[PDB]
Amino acid sequence: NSIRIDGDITLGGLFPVHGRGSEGKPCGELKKEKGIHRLEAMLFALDRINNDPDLLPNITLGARILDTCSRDTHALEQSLTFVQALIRVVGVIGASGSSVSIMVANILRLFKIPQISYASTAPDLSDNSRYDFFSRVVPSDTYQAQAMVDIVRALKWNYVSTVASEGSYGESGVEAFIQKSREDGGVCIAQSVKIPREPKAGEFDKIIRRLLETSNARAVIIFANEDDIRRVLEAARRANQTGHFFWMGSDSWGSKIAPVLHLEEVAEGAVTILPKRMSVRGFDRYFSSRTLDNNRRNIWFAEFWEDNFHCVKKCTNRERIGQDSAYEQEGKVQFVIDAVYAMGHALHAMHRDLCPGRVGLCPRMDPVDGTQLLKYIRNVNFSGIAGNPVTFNENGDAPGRYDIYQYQLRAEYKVIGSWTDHLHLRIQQLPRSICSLPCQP
Amino acid sequence: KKVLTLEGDLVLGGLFPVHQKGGPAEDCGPVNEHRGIQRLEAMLFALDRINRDPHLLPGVRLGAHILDSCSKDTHALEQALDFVRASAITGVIGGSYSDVSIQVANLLRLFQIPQISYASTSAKLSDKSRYDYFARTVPPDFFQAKAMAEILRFFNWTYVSTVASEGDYGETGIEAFELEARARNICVATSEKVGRAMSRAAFEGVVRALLQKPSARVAVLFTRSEDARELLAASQRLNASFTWVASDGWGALESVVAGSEGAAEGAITIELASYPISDFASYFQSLDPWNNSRNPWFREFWEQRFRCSFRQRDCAAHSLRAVPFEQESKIMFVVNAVYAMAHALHNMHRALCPNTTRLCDAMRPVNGRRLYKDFVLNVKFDAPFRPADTHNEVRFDRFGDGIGRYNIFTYLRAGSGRYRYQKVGYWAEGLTLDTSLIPWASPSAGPLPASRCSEPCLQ
Ligand SMILES: *[C@@H]1O[C@H](CO)[C@@H](O)[C@H](O)[C@H]1NC(C)=O
Ligand SMILES: *[C@@H]1O[C@H](CO)[C@@H](O)[C@H](O)[C@H]1NC(C)=O
Ligand SMILES: N[C@@H](CCC(=O)O)C(=O)O
Ligand SMILES: N[C@@H](CCC(=O)O)C(=O)O
Repeated sequence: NSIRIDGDITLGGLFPVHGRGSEGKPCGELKKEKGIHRLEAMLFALDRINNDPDLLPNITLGARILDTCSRDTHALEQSLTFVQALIRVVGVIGASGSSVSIMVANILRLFKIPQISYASTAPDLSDNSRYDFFSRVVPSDTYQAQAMVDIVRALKWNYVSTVASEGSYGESGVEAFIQKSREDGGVCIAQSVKIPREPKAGEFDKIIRRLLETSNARAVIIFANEDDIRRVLEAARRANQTGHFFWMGSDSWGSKIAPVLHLEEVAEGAVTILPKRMSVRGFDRYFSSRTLDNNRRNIWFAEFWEDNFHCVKKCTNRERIGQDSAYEQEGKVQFVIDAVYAMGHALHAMHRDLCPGRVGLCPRMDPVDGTQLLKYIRNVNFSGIAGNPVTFNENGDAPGRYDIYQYQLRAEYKVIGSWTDHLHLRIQQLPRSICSLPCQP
Repeated sequence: KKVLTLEGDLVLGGLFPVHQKGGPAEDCGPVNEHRGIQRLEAMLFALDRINRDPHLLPGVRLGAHILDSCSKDTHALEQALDFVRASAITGVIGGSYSDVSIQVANLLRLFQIPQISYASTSAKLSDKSRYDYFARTVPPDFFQAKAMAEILRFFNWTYVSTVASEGDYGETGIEAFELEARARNICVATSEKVGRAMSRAAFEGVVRALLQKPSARVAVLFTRSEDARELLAASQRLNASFTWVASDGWGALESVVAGSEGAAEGAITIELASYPISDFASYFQSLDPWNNSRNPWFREFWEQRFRCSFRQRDCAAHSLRAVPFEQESKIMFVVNAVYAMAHALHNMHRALCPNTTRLCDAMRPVNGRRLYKDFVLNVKFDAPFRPADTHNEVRFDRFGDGIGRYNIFTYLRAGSGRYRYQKVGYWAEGLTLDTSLIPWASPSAGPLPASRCSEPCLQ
């Protein structure tokens, strides 16, 4: 299944519109927040660059977006379409998955295709020697590890436990956090919990048993995927531990309804970190406007229409996205809008230099070279749709600037601080998770 | 760059770590004298016997397309495209390093290219969900951590420190060892991880961290060959006494300990049990840089070993038949990997084309679905060059692995013999090593070196 758009040059893309599937099935239940909300964002972005004449005049941009069901193995088979002819896409947008993007970055570098990701924050992916053509528009998790230590220190937390999921994100997340925890020497790790990729039903129950084993470890930090946070949160309800644990979430648990859907009892008092973001007005009036028989390009949009609205029979075409009361403009939708813009700006700069005077695609750059285009991406400096400045580094990373969100009840995430350079957290939460209480003078 | 171009009806791939990693320098430079040319010539020796075997693929004339990985995952995958240019690579026999083998396996899976690894002990390739076209003869890192965990329990070593090598080999070994240590009441101290490419000053940092828990006289080592020598070199400088429990990376090869040979006196190393090949000993010894034109790297190998040059009219006098020959402990696995699909191709030939001992025009397009799935099945056959009074047999389990046969090695300092590796036991699903052979475990030597965190307290 592909949503290819005919154009002068095609842009590769990987979006997890589906989820990881249990058993032999390589695909699971459809993911509303990750995927589809970001799938049409790039399409909306691709429909805006081709409209204005100030960016790539008389040059239409195609697409070769595919499906990755949150599976590392399934992502490599689909990516073969990009390099089938070179065994032609000019650039490929990396997938959200940290482990998924790694397996696409070590094969696209063989055929020299630059990669720009939007939701992968692997500290490993910052190695220039192994990942030559990988570019990132979000700060790495190594900056989050320092931020979490600063947050817990401001909250006087001393005894915490870490939970990580299998892959290159959870394993590389807690490890960075643990190493930076020892550097300050203020906080210590009670224990490390490993979540298998394909565990049993009772395995998650055993996870909460180890957390309850250290009953004084009130605060627990989780580095898990989107579908793993909900399962661990659900296990707390079945163990009668509502309120005993305060959850410490990473960027995988930003402002998102799905991890807190039908679970607003254990998720209360949970503080999470998300990078800089803003609510873009352009995409607000785009997703709510697209309906059936209009956005026929997106094959999975029909599945999105069925799953979201039914939440059964009588599938009449008389409902709108606005009345669903579930459209929130997910935080990482912005990061894919400017991801293609950075690659588009690099192509515009490349077009001007290699084709002087030629408004159209001059034949001098018809066989686009990834190595030549790679240096242009590193020097892109412009302003995004919301207004944030988009700039890369020598390793292709992004400056570290985050936001602190704390889940409140009145069920809406509220900004309670920031991590510009050191900290900006302003007092809610409650002081706890302190072992070795003062034993009096 | 330089590749072997043996020709035949169907060619067979290969990927060996001929050179050593150069790090910040060039991609890979100096050759390997034990895991390089010795393993490289093992495949050619095995291929020559098959091509002259009337009972194994008669008239097929198996070819060779051995590439070069030289201990670099990125370099191995960069040249792995030659294996997929046609898609004619019917199979790939390579991946001596866990990191190298993982990267190649993912690429070859897309084009249904069966792969055999003669040395890959990582306990993740057994997962058929991610690698459904992978088979190997060596055991995984499942019945290897238990052997080292039981040795620690045998010597009552409770408080130990673990050193991990960054990659897909050290991390997997630590996780397997950590769960076994916890289940055996073995305490775990601070664990230090060494990167794939780090400065020599950083290697002094990790040994300092190990010295920051002085009741941890026992260090469990999970490193590759190129990462264990640096730690030993970092042990002579800033002198310290640390007994070593070594993984498969250390092995019995006499190059990771050469030089800094005084800092691993009480080192225990676990390798894979095997036997020397008498026929291969004569083949490797009777080689010359002039006659052996098949190997492009043999000329370079004649420069490091038998130090001379090809420009000043040097060389042409030294012979490998004079100096003693030390066969690598994993040569048996290399020759078993070649014969693994040699019998499978003969079995496939007997069933698909039961008309003549040639190509029947149906086996020309090689498919991984019919080949590997019939190859992971019973290919039980007698091990080639098997010694007498032995019952070894080459076979693959449902996970495409081998039997868990191991052995124990210790480092000797006997007088008038410099240094020597001695086998003191094996692992036949249970420890069997003796105590009278270890120099520091002898009764007339004093208390054994132990690592307990709290001297036990009496009642
Ligand atoms: C991008 O442009 C801005 C304009 O003020 C300036 O900071 C600098 O030239 C660039 N920024 C970075 C971080 O390179
Ligand atoms: C210590 O090891 C010895 C064998 O050398 C044996 O008595 C037993 O395994 C251990 N004994 C105690 C008391 O820990
Ligand atoms: N960046 C995290 C979270 C991705 C997401 O689901 O938004 C990862 O790579 O797993
Ligand atoms: N099996 C060890 C060493 C293999 C070898 O080079 O002999 C590894 O995967 O690193």
